[PDB]
Amino acid sequence: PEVATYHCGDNLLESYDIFASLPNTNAAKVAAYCRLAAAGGVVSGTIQVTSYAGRWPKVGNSVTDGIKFAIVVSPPMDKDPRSNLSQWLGATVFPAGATTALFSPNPYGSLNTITTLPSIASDWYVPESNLVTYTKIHFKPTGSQQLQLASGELVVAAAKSPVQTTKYELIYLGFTLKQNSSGTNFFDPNASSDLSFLTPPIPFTYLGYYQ
Amino acid sequence: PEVATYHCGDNLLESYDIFASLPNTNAAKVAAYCRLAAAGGVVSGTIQVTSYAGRWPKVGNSVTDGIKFAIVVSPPMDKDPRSNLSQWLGATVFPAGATTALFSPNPYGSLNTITTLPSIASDWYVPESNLVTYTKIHFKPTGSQQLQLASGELVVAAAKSPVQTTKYELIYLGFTLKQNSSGTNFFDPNASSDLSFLTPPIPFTYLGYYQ
Amino acid sequence: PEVATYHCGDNLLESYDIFASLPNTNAAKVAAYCRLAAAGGVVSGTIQVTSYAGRWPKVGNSVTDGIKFAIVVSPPMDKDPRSNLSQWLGATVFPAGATTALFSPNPYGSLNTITTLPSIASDWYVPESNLVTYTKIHFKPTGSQQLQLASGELVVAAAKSPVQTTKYELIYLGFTLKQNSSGTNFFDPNASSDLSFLTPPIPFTYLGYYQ
Repeated sequence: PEVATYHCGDNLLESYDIFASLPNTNAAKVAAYCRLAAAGGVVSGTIQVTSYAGRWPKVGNSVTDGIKFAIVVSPPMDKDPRSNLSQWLGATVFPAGATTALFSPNPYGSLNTITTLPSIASDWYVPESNLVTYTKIHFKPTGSQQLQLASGELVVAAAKSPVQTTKYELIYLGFTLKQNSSGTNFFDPNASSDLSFLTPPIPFTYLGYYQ
Repeated sequence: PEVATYHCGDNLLESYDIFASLPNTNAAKVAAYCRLAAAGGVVSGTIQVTSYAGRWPKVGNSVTDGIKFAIVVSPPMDKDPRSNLSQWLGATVFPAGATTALFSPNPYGSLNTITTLPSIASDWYVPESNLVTYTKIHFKPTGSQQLQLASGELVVAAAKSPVQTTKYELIYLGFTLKQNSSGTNFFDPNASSDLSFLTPPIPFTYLGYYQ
Repeated sequence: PEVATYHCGDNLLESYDIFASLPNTNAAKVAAYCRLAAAGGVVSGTIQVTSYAGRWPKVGNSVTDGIKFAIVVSPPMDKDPRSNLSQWLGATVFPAGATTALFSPNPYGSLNTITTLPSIASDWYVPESNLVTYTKIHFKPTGSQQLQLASGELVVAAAKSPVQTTKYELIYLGFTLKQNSSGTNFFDPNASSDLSFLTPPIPFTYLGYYQ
């Protein structure tokens, strides 16, 4: 197809289905929506993610450490179900029947630049310094006023997991949200459970499959 | 339409028609051209802007403060004329009859991430620290040699104004140009009126409307 | 054409045909691959590059200075052969017969923002500070472990060379790869000749020709 699209998650961002991996063998559920558009072998899209303190583990200091978490967008999960590391409920491809391969990072591009994720499909956070390669986007998230969120960074990395049955590449999306020094600790067990962060749809571009 | 385009402004950058809001209640006229391409609900485009010191307020010091201004791209101005905060002299859509909705920031993504602009249509500058969310783009503009222009940042934020009659989202483009320390002050009342800056066409991507 | 594509180079990154220009009248051969997709007058694409120390100059310090080089993508080389500063073996456009003009930076945009490269076909590196305008993209390359490659910047600038026979605009790609402070010096005369670096496919967006 000339233009193909892919989407997954909840565009209303009220259903907290999506498994995010967090630093130091932690995890949290988020709500997230990803939309991708592939044309000519190049893919641009967006990712948007929200979550609230009630869902988050109570270790570290968010003000000094950042609010850090990752999700995996897994185009080949329709043929490679164990690739679904973030436990998306489903994904939609237009035109119907178009190959999800259009949305995997390019096979030639990914050779020697891909990150192999830790096996445990419930502990695959990879710190930016350990990602093999990435593209970095700068944005500003919003959230509860006492969090004093100032800025964020998204890294976009080609990835695979040994749990997979195919060679199709996945998309690792690592987030770091940064607060001003006056912000409250999102990780404090006494923090209000309803404190939340919410990103805009953050854009990215990558090379996909094509002939 | 599989691919739709939107454009507005003067690609010759000779008509100083466009209203830019500036910090601390100020404003300035600029020349500008925006071109957007929507495919699969994702829009990629460019903005390019130029002005000169004769159009600019003469307060402060550009070397220390930066040269900062904001313009609004308003796709729904065809159905919401009050949304034309930057006073564009129309826009052109291809294919003819395609809806300008395609170019508004997505309503699902914009919910809780949109910035509501100051209500007077002649003073709606928002400092980056007060935008709700944005994507940030890094670039370098050119201009008169003596300004020693070195770099630039563009924030792209979904925005709305209470003056609007429709619920369609706008695009707030906030610019900060940075000079080397030895550059001359753009804001000096005795500086030459012909001193000028000119951005490249700076690219950006965002989530539009789709079915 | 509604969507058009352009590619050049070796997607296997095994053929070191491509001429990269380096600071201080140096040069190095690299293997590289570029893919571009044009829709609506807006072009998105990627560049990916690899090389090894045996091929690089043996003065300076890469840890202090960075690994800096430039590649030119030259869409009009089908009708302006002297424009092929990076000595690509050729390029491929789809649909067949589509003009390579689609992939040249926009002429109205390129006025007064374009960099005029040095007049020498084998010596056209321009430091970031001396580029007229650009957009900057943040990524992370990989390479030999001992280099400790940490990050990279790509600057994308519209360019022309005095050696050209046409007015069709070229794309200057300037790279800076950044190492941690304990990495080995890629330029040390006694560096292992096999030390290498490899970027991901780094995406960029620009305005092309359109009607």
